[PDB]
Order: sequence, then structure tokens, then C-alpha cells
Amino acid sequence: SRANDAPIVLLHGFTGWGREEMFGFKYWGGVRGDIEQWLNDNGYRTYTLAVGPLSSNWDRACEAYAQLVGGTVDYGAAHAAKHGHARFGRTYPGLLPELKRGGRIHIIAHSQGGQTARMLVSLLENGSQEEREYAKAHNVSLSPLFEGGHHFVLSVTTIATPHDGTTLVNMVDFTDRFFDFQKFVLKAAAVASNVPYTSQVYDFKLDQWGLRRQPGESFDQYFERLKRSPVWTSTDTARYDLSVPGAEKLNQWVKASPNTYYLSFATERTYRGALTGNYYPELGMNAFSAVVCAPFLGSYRNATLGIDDRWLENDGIVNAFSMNGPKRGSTDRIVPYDGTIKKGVWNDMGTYNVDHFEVIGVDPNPLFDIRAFYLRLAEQLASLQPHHHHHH
Ligand SMILES: [Ca+2]
Ligand SMILES: [Zn+2]
Repeated sequence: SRANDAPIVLLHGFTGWGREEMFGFKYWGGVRGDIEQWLNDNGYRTYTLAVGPLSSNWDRACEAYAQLVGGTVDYGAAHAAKHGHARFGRTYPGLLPELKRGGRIHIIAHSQGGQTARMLVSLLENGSQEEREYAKAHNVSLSPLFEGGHHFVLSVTTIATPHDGTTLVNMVDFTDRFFDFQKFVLKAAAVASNVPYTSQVYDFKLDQWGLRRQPGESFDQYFERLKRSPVWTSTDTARYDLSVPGAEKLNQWVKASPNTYYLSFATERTYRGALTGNYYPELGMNAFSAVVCAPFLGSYRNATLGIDDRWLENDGIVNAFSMNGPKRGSTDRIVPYDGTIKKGVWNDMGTYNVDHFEVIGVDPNPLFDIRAFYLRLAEQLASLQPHHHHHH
């Protein structure tokens, strides 16, 4: 039963927004309802983070930290100089000031949020040697996130995360297809992309890059500006971290903490053609994933890059193979769940038959008991022991 009372913190992917955005239409729950509310109602204290959807995992980590303890976002001086964006971002009140006094949390992340979560846990525990060295050499201030020694995260649970990247980034037309998912979520929320709404609606939180939707500019128009901006052309981007090479790079330094439990859930919404060996999208998958993305994922091979048949199964957006945990460029160990959740390693909870967006309720799927899924997940997280004694 319950063994800890750590609060749960939700974290989105390359799409996502705060509770007040999209006129209330939740990322965590979508057409289903409000996941956070379900958990709160059932006795699992839960909060939601909202960071930059298209920003680099690093940026997102920095934003999350600030968002969790309060203060002004500090991306790190070395980092900011390297990538040419602002050092300081937006300020936050802090959702959980208790973290500054011994508290702990469980992070439940979806999609790219799993990469963010892992990076956050890595920075909190080990800081950034680079950031630390730069401060000493240049006399600049240093964010507590880069010092090391924080123990805030009891667990990290990922759902449909591209731990090893996604080959979707290899599509010749990825640029346009990816932003189309930005239009999709807008459509799910009943928001048009060809309208210059005066209300913010969906804030990409690109304060470091000094980009924002301007008066008279629809999302469609904005997206075209973004495609040409550094949030799309730089290596300090979600675009980069999402790619197979990018994820590998990340995995080479973002390691599982021995003091944290990691759980992984994979998603699949495809079938295998008996003659092609390819995978095809199942009935029920959103049109934005099914037309050109799912088929590309289910048929794209590249032997030099090491994309083989194992990678074809997918959830319309990410290759299932890349979800159970980091593998490419990683020293992290993955163990198939057996009824016991082990600390400091990836507990592969298996593959669920739900698509990238049906898993968080953004796309309907009446056959998927979303409430049960999340309640069972919470139940599991609340049963983890912050201190596991060794035994026979
Ligand atoms: Ca569906
Ligand atoms: Zn950055």
C-alpha cells in the first residue's frame, strides 16, 4: 500500500501547455477530462508543469526547476553564451517550496517530457561541471541547479518517450509535419490555426529567444516564423534532442540516479504487414499521425544510422523501440518489470495499445480506460519506499 506521500508532478512533451491555456482544454486528459483533478480527488496530491514545447530539454529542465522551487529561470551562463540566448528567462512563484526543505516528488512525463525529467534529475544530483567551471573562471553567479546535491525526485515515470530519439525527424518534410501536430492540438482544443486571436491561447514560452506571437499573427503565421528561428535551427532545440543522434548525445551524459526509481511505459498503435515487414497505423489513430507519419515510422530503415526492423513499431509519432529507456549512447540498465520496482534502473513496464495522443486523452479512445491507467500508476508510485532495505 501507500508508503510515501510525495506529490506527483506532470510533465508534457513537444506539445503542452498550462492549466489556464487552450481555454482550459487539458493536455493531461484532453477530451477525457482532467487527469490532475482525478488524482487530487482520489487522494494523490498532484501538480502540473508547463515549459517550452519546442525548447531543448536543457531549457525545459531549467524552467522546470524554477517552476518547482520558485525564482527566475537561469539557463546557465556557459550555456547561454554557447547558444546565444538569454541567460535568465521567466520568473515563477514556485509550486512546491517544500522541495527546498527535504520534500520529494514523483514525476510522470509524457513524450519528450521523459527526456526532460531525466535531465532534471541528472542536473539536480550532479550539477554541471561546465557551468561550475565557467562561473569560477568568469566570476559570474551560479544557479543552484548546477552545483549538484539535490535529492528531490523519488521517481520518474515516462510514457511514450523517445529515449533513443524518433525517426520521425528523418522525414524530408519533418518540418511541416511536426508543426502540423502543433495545429492538431490546437484543433483538439477547438482552436483555429488561421486566426489571429488577441488572447494568448498557447504560449510557447520562448522568452530566452525573445520570440512571441505578435498582434495580428495567427498560429499558422507564427509557426512559419518559428520554423525560421533559432528554436528550429539551433542545436539547442527540441528538434535536435528528438532526433536519434540528438538523443544519443543526451544519453551520453544524462544518467539514471541510483537514488531514483524509473518506470517506463511504451505505446503502440500499429500492425505488421506480413509481406513488407513494415508497420501500419491502426484504425482509431488520429489523422495527423496516420496519413504520413505513422507509415514513415513503420517503414523507414537506415542501416548506417542503425535503424532496423526493431524500430518500425510505433505510436504514430515515436518508435516503440525507443521508449523502454535510453539505450543508444547509454550506460543505464533496463529490467523488464516482474512485480517488483527496482531503484536506479529502468523498470520496463511494457507496451500498451494506445497512440501518442490517446495516452493523455488528447485523442479519444473509448476502449482505453484512461482513469484507471493513471489511478493504477499513482497507486504504484505511492507504494514506493524511499529507503529499500536489502534482503534475501
Ligand atoms: Ca483514437
Ligand atoms: Zn538553451
